[PDB]
Amino acid sequence: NSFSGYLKLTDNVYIKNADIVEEAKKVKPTVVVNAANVYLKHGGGVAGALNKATNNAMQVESDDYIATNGPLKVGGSCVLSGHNLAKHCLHVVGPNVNKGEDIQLLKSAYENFNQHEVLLAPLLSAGIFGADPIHSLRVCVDTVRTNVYLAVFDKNLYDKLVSSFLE
Ligand SMILES: CC(C)[C@H](Nc1ncnc(N)c1Cl)c1ccc2c(c1)S(=O)(=O)CCC2
Repeated sequence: NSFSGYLKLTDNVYIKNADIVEEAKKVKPTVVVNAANVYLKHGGGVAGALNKATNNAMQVESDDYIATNGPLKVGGSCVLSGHNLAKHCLHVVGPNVNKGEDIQLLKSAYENFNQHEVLLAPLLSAGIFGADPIHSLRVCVDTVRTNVYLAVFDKNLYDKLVSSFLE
């Protein structure tokens, strides 16, 4: 958990302009969070980047989990191996508002982070999931009580999030 160069926003929420994959390699965190979908198909974006960094081992393990347990619910999670990136990967499904899922489930999604003391995570439901990223940060700050290190891979978005939170 050797996180470096983060800006502390609250007593338990930190943020950095960084690729979550690059952070996982440098930090070797106990838990890395994946911004998953309910069938754990890691086809692009954050999930695709994390899966590619495990040389597809995450996707094979995920298919085996789904075969035995069925899909997740929106707002839910599962703990699987972290492979070479972390001890564990916490796969969390935030709502995809571009597909009509309820934005209120973003609170349920962040609540899954409270079962782990320290996490490296992405900004849930941002990007192509369509949630307002400033709203996602506010729900993270209001809901997560354990120590969360957010990696946002876009300097422009990083700067807007820090400005909107320090207002
Ligand atoms: C807002 C983006 C800059 C951010 N991207 C990243 N943030 C950190 N490490 C990365 N490798 C990337 Cl790709 C982001 C955060 C959340 C989500 C996505 C994108 S998505 O479009 O893959 C859909 C699922 C939710």
